[PDB]
Amino acid sequence: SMSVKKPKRDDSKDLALCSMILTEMETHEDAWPFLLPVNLKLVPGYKKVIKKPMDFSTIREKLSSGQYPNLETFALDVRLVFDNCETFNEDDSDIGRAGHNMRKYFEKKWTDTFKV
Repeated sequence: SMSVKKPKRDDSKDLALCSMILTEMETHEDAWPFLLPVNLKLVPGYKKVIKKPMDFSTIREKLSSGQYPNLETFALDVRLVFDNCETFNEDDSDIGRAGHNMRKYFEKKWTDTFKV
């Protein structure tokens, strides 16, 4: 509260570290469905169904232009990518499987990098 401050973690490296994690996501062999925005003009249903589209290139742009206030807002956008993927793709599909794989991959890196 006012004049009662918790000790908080050192956050000076967070931007660099999130960039590192995003780079590893971008270079993962199963990243291909998530590298660019879904084409809302070529993919029926997507615009109406998916209220907040997100992809790695958009996250990269937001990261590079100071649009994430903190690391948690970054993680929210990464998770949004995979939540959108689950919404629109069957688990037993190539893209569906890719999304589950990439979520698992991210969350381990998240824990290992920041959950000390």
